[PDB]
Amino acid sequence: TLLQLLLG
Amino acid sequence: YASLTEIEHLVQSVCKSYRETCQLRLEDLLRQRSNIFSREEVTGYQRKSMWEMWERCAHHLTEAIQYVVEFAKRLSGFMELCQNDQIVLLKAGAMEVVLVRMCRAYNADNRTVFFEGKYGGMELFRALGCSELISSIFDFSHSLSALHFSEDEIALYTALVLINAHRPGLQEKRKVEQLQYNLELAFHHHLSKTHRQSILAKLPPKGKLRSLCSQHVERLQIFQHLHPIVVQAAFPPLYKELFST
Ligand SMILES: CC(C)CCC[C@@H](C)[C@H]1CC[C@H]2[C@@H]3CC=C4C[C@@H](OS(=O)(=O)O)CC[C@]4(C)[C@H]3CC[C@]12C
Repeated sequence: TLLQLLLG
Repeated sequence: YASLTEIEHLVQSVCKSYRETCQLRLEDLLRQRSNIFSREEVTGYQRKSMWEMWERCAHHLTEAIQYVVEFAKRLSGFMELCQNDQIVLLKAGAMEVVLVRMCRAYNADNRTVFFEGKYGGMELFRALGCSELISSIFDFSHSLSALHFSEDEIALYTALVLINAHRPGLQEKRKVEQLQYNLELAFHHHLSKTHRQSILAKLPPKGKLRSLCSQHVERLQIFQHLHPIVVQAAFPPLYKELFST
């Protein structure tokens, strides 16, 4: 998900 | 069992994370107080199509959320939690932090918020077609302005807004409880030093922030059902991930 991506 | 030095370090670490992840300088916000939307400019916003206004607002809201994600990333202990629990806290808490952070952009004297360059009342947002939610948000910000928060206080408060062990679906709930408690210690420590513990009893009930967020999700449902293509084509994908059912 996008939240995962923004957190690395 | 965080020592007094650990707590003092946690205070400074939280307030630094916050200073570095604010989209707007507090000096600019007070400088632009006299800068208020005219009667002609308000009418222009009110005569925008629903889809356009929603699209604009969703973009600006997503932008603020990107800053909240950055705040979380620099927040002492947040990255120490497991991946799943980071997601859960951010997904539930991102909008809540923005709604709190809003009081920096809110003028109590004329009941206006800083939006797209100038200050305007809740009348600006009438084309959204969710006036109960908008006025609810303006009421919430008005109640926070009565508390006269300083930057450090908002920093410590928003940290507690984000790190909330009651969020459903937490895989390692106890680790979240420990960090939450330490941030409570950090919060109470700073307040007592400044003789400001009296605001704690005046803090909004935790169910009020949930209610505003529930209200936002519902108003998106109403809009997304009437305009499904707009959301799919134009809305920031993060906004859709966080708020769409
Ligand atoms: C329909 C749905 C989108 C309702 C939300 C409409 C309003 C209430 C939103 C849209 C755009 C939002 C702003 C976006 C961006 C910011 C900057 C942020 O600055 S910062 O320094 O705190 O990071 C403070 C909150 C603030 C002013 C938000 C308040 C809240 C805000 C006006």
